[PDB]
Amino acid sequence: QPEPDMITIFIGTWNMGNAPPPKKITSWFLSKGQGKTRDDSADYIPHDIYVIGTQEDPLSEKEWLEILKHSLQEITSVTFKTVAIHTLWNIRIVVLAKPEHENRISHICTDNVKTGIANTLGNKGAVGVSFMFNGTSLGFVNSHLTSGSEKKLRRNQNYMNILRFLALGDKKLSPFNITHRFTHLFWFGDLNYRVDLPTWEAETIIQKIKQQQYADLLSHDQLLTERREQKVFLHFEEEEITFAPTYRFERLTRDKYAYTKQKATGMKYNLPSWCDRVLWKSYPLVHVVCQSYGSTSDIMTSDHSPVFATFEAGVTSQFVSKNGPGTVDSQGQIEFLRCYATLKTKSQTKFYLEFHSSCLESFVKSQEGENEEGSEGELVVKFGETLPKLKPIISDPEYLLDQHILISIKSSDSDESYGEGCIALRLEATETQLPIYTPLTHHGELTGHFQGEIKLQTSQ
Ligand SMILES: Cc1cc(N2CCNCC2)nc(C)n1
Ligand SMILES: Cc1cc(N2CCNCC2)nc(C)n1
Repeated sequence: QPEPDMITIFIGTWNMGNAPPPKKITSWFLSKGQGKTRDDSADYIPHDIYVIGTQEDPLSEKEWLEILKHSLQEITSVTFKTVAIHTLWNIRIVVLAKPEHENRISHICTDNVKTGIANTLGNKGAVGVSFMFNGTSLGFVNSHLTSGSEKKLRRNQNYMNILRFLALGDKKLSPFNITHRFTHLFWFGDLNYRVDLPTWEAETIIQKIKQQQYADLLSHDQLLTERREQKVFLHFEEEEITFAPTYRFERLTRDKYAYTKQKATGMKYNLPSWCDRVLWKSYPLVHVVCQSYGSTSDIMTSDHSPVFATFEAGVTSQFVSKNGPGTVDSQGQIEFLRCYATLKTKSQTKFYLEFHSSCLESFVKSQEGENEEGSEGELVVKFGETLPKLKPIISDPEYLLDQHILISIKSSDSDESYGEGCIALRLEATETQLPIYTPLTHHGELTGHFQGEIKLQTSQ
């Protein structure tokens, strides 16, 4: 029974509007409706992992699990196993997987973050799940961010609190937040970003939706514009949106957008918006391909339509050699040449690096770099040829070329990370000096760059 090198992952996000679902929700898991939809010929083919995010979910975990498992069984004839379920208030995440994966999935972790203070603490935040799938780490975040067209900045703040404080994945990766801890990270939910057009244009927007002319609406989508200006979700991907706005509908039909201000909305307009989103971030040069991104047309119990996205995701096998795990493989080494970090910091402390990777027995601390002034004001930290030679646990190229090195640049004074990034070992050549590069972030914001050269020695 061979270990897979690809799996498919279903991501669902649905704000249920505090209403029980209708009796049939199979269209969601089949990626049928509007947008980038799944071919009919695939309907019986189960995804490897289904990750369901709900917001305003009125069901118990038991009630929702029963509905999900019965849905998937009807579609696939497979009885899925529950990997994890985690609920904060009415925000929920469920992970289901094919039974054949039960002994491929380990290190299952759940957490939540509550966003806001006093007034704004009580119903918004995020839940998440992480685990290993063979040699691949997977993380999943379902967030319900602050609502309202005039709160895009609050949403961006909610994003940064969630990526800082959600404690998923390997805690030995202490300098790294969730945006670096996983081979593949999927972040979805009712992100609540709106189409920022004047209230007076509501009927014009509705017209555009009826014509399936989304271009002039998406050009005003706050998540697309905030992402373009690097205010949120830096280094994440989103598939092109080709489905109608998923909010705000009159219930029991999809024929009407309910946008006008009401006491029940706090006298706020809800112009048709793409509130419900799926984004991802995978390590460099790992296979990840979005195969669907759309909304259902036939599930109408909520003022939101469910969103689906499916992905091909590259996975690696749990590698065993005669040497590693449990020793090094003398035949393997990673060398860094002519490396320098460029930092946006106004601080003058010395900096050192940490290299973290599953291909190492434990992380490696460098010597301090040499600070110089860059020509445009920047701090440049030069490492020269001073960086430690990394000793991977396995030298086999089939293993080593699939690995990644996380880099943190830390202050000598405070041991606080000023920047985090990631370097793929999927090189064009071994035993060859080759350029490497990663942006550096801290709390998910750009703080600099790391670049230089690598020379990778494998047993071939
Ligand atoms: C909690 C956790 C740990 C972990 N690792 C990788 C295997 N060895 C132990 C450390 N990986 C993930 C995704 N989560
Ligand atoms: C034009 C553009 C590109 C981008 N990328 C691309 C490669 N990795 C993820 C980040 N993100 C945005 C918001 N805009």
